[PDB]
Amino acid sequence: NSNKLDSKHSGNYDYWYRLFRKSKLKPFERDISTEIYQAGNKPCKGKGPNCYFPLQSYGFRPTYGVGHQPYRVVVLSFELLHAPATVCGPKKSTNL
Amino acid sequence: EVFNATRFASVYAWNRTRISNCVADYSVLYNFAPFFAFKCYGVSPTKL
Ligand SMILES: *[C@@H]1O[C@H](CO)[C@@H](O)[C@H](O)[C@H]1NC(C)=O
Ligand SMILES: *[C@@H]1O[C@H](CO)[C@@H](O)[C@H](O)[C@H]1NC(C)=O
Ligand SMILES: *[C@@H]1O[C@H](CO)[C@@H](O)[C@H](O)[C@H]1NC(C)=O
Repeated sequence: NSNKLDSKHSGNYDYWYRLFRKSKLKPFERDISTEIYQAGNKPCKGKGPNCYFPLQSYGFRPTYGVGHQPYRVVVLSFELLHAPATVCGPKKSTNL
Repeated sequence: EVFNATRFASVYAWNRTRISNCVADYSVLYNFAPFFAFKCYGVSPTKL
């Protein structure tokens, strides 16, 4: 939980998140784009009715509920397959 | 019938209409009037 860096008085609307995408997101793929979601059959490009921005604000304030707090989430991905490695932990070097 | 009334009650006594046993046509929510505010909060206005 990080309510001290993603919160300040008078609010903070810096962060973003997407709800309108043409299809699903493939694993580990980034779809950074500003394309207005099509609704109905209009080629409309902009904000307003039936023309919505794909990404909405993730606005954060110091006074929310627990489920609405600015949780800081870092995911770690590991690749343990038959290949030369790079990262380890404690290591002893007894001779062969 | 709920969107074409003539005696919309005052705010101090807001008339309540119960909606059930239907299929929810939503093109009427779009074509009716040029509109002035369409702020949706919990449900996506197109994924409804
Ligand atoms: C990569 O580009 C293709 C073709 O435009 C697109 O279908 C796909 O979703 C893109 N992938 C990412 C990483 O967004
Ligand atoms: C309301 O109903 C009358 C007839 O019942 C109709 O003529 C009128 O067009 C309706 N109002 C709107 C805004 O369509
Ligand atoms: C709305 O107004 C109609 C007509 O006056 C009335 O019959 C109905 O009971 C009202 N609905 C309320 C008060 O919830």
